[PDB]
Amino acid sequence: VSLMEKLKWKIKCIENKFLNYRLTTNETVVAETEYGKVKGVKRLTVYDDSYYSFEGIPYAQPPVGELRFKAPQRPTPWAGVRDCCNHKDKSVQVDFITGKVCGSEDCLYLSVYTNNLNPETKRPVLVYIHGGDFIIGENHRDMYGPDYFIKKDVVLINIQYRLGALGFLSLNSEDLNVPGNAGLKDQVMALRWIKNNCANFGGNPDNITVFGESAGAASTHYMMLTEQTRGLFHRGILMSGNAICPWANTQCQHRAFTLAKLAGYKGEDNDKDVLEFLMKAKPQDLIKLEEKVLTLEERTNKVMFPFGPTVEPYQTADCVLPKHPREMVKTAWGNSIPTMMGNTSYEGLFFTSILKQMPLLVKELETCVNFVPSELADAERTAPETLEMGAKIKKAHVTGETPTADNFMDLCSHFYFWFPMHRLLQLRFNHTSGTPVYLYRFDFDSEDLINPYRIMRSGRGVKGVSHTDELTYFFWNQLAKRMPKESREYKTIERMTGIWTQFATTGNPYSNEIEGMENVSWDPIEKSDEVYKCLNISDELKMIDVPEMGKIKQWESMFEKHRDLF
Ligand SMILES: *[B]([O])([O])C1=[C]C(OC2=[C][C]=[C][C]=[C]2)=[C]C(Br)=[C]1
Repeated sequence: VSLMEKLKWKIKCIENKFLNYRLTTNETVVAETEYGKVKGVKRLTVYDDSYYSFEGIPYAQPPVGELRFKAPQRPTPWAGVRDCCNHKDKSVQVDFITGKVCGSEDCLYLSVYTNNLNPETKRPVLVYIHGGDFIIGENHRDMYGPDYFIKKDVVLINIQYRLGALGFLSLNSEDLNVPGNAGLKDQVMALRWIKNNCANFGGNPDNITVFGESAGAASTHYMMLTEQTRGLFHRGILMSGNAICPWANTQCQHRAFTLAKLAGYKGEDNDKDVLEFLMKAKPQDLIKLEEKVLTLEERTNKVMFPFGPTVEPYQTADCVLPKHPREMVKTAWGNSIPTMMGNTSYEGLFFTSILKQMPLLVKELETCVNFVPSELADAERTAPETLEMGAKIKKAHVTGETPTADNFMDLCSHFYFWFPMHRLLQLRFNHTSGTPVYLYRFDFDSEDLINPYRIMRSGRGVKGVSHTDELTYFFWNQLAKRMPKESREYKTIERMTGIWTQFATTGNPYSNEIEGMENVSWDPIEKSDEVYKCLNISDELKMIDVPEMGKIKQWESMFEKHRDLF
């Protein structure tokens, strides 16, 4: 971080501030929810479009007090009208910009947007789950503005959910009712709310699409895997992630003690005692100490968060993940809804700033043993079999005698995204209804329009399409500008929100009404397919064999002697 980027992020927080009231109209409106009436307000986009905005709709009790670390509870209804013209606070988290803890425990809200409260027809409902490694993110319009999607005749709903330890503490003791995955349970409860209330905003509750990017894609997939949500929605879109990514699940039941100890707990390792301590701690303290929880061994083995989705140690009424994600795929109801999956063309560029701070990471590619799937690798990663498996990875990404920064980030594309996509596609094909899955490859590179995560990746002036680079063409953010209607950037916004709304409506992403898609023939992946085909989205829209396929089969060959684990 810079002093520089702490300062003008705050003045474009000042410009957000002013422009949010400027682009507001004095036209307010009331809507029906099964919990009572809510009061929204009409807003304008910098494209002179307009939409109704309902923010701060609670779908659960504020998870404070004795409700902390607990499954979400249905909220208390209200007579009169609830104010929904201003956003609530985000989940407690460390500001990636300022390094300071922000947000509140009082964060279980969703936001509803639509350009027409009274449409003539029941509209497709799109529900977005933000990423942020399960430790940051929000549904504020400074990061996730609905301004592009409201050009289309859909209803868009952005949800929040508990993050970090507050969302994902897990204790083994049945007595304590902290089994884990509270934040996933937040998502469940918000989905249920959406099914039972979207009609009152003009949305068709029989045509609901859930989508998310990163941890948000892992989350979307989890919502497709769990029994808790069966039939609640009808399409799913997984943007750069899924539930069987190695990073998307962790056994964290031992780390609550560690967190307590970091926070000053005195006493023995006892779940009851640890929980009581954690229950009284200041929220901002737990969240800031979270970054010290992972051990050296865990960081080496590529654990990406201390507290995240987990296999719950016992079942409860609200249990979301009763088994390993791979096992859940076997009977997943979401296996049988139309699905779109995709990745950017240089995902791993995202890890630039991490790489910059920890340059020695590039030496991991000397043997690549640390990137071998942990289920295949030995503990110390010194076994000859592990060296052999690492050599397969090395041959896939190391271009010279010595690995470089870019070899590292190319490998990261596969470890984190492409290889888990391939494993999911294949696992799902062995247990699916035969409903279609479509692949996209987002390959549109621009420096003229960006989003705040570009700063995170320290990609202020790099070349390639990094993880999260596509969000820019879906959502308004406080760094966005009005772009010329003729610009390559404006044309991509229309294409992206176009394909996403087309898929949401029909379960098929192709429309000849989309500019650049005339010669496109977008078929889904078949079980018999040996090479994946994808819509490559660049300045042109082109159906191509996935370029990453060779490297994908190379990773797959690590499982030659262990096919049962693939
Ligand atoms: B996605 O936004 O959920 C996402 C984010 C990150 O961010 C991290 C985490 C740890 C170290 C560096 C960057 C990683 C992944 Br994979 C996915």
